[PDB]
Amino acid sequence: ESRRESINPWILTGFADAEGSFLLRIRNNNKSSVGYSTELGFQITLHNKDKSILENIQSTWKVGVIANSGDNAVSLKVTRFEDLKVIIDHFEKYPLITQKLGDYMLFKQAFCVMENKEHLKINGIKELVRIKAKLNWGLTDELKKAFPEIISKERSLINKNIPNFKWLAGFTSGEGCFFVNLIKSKSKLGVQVQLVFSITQHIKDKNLMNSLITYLGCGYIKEYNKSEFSWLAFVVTKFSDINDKIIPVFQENTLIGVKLEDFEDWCKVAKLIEEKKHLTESGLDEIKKIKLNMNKGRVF
DNA sequence: CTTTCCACTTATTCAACCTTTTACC
DNA sequence: GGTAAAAGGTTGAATAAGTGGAAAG
Ligand SMILES: [Ca+2]
Ligand SMILES: [Ca+2]
Ligand SMILES: [Ca+2]
Repeated sequence: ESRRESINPWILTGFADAEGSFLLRIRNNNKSSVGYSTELGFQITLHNKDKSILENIQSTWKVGVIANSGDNAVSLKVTRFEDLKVIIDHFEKYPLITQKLGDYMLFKQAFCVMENKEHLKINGIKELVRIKAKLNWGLTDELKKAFPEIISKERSLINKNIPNFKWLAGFTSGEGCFFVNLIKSKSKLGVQVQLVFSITQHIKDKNLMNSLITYLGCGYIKEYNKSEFSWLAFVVTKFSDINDKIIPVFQENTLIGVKLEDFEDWCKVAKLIEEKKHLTESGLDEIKKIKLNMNKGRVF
């Protein structure tokens, strides 16, 4: 229902590569003729502060329902079957490029099973369980028990290229960070101001992440580990690269959500640095206050 | 019988954050 | 030497992904 301008379709695909998810529920249901009912869909869950992105996607595609996900988050879910055609037409024309493309392909296979009403019979349920085994986190314990002949095997790697800077604006709206690092320094003011751009992602998309270096013509990859988990970040710390390469990209290709406000505050700091005001008392004061009112410091 | 919606749950991949060290001139 | 750039990380929660129940014809 939003009357805000519609979201650009590539920005939407990039935001979905970041934050979207495909869903296939295969549920025990003793009122169904086959003993199972299904539900197929696409969904995005965000913090409450970004509910307006969900409204804007809802009004762009003209489909989906919005509901709370606990007290601090909100979802857009599309599962009405005819409305899934809008989702398929979109991602066929503006395709995903992360490993999530493999989940879209499994969703589309499932759509074809359900469109033929095959899932109302046991052959169709078996084909959906085969599809679901490869989808996201795979089969539940109960489905593994009911369908032991379905082996869980690893998926082929997706290797696609960034299509344009609109996709990148949508993806950065999901995964990006515009950070102002205030480094204790042996300098006259005692504080070094360093702007840091990052995009963060699991190691499954290392090839895509490395390609950001050539696509943007700057930056580097940092590797991370915590517990059983590994991920990467594309990082830019060189001020001329931030000012001449990163900032113009998102000035031209507008971010969505609260993160736009953080980007615009970050650009105020970059203008001060370009003017060397970050090495003055008044400039440092302004930058300290900007830090306190962006990202985690922003009130909601 | 099946679809659709709305309330609700949960593991970790994200974002955002820090300090210290080295590069550069 | 002093400023910029990179290195070397930590961690809490907004994401992704999933689950429970039932209204409706
Ligand atoms: Ca993501
Ligand atoms: Ca995000
Ligand atoms: Ca501001």
